[PDB]
Amino acid sequence: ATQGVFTLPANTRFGVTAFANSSGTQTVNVLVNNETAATFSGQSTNNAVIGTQVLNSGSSGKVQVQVSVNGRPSDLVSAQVILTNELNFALVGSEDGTDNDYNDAVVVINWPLG
Ligand SMILES: *C(=O)C[C@@H]1O[C@@H](C)[C@@H](O)[C@@H](O)[C@@H]1O
Ligand SMILES: [Ca+2]
Ligand SMILES: [Ca+2]
Repeated sequence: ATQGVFTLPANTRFGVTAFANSSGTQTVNVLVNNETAATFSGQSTNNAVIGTQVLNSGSSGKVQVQVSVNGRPSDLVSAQVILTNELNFALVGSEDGTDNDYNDAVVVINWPLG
């Protein structure tokens, strides 16, 4: 199944934040309505924040997260969780190698803001 794709309510601000846990340099792209809206790159084996950004979900609300390492697309896992019928997390893990810890780049999307 498709992973890393989330339908947010339209014209809603959301945060996106990436963490790195790999020897490979992680590149994270965030697409709103299939248009690159933010990109983060960095390397860490200690969960360093490699980027954080506030975005608007636009007319569509379609947000997609992509992860690659030196150009090679990582395998993604994702899900959305809603707490007390209000607070939204869209979560992404990624695997760039063979050990399958799926933390090589970790991306957290959250809304509402403000
Ligand atoms: C490359 O060595 C693989 C890679 O980096 C490791 C340090 C570890 O984070 C592993 O999960 C990652 O796939
Ligand atoms: Ca890994
Ligand atoms: Ca890792």
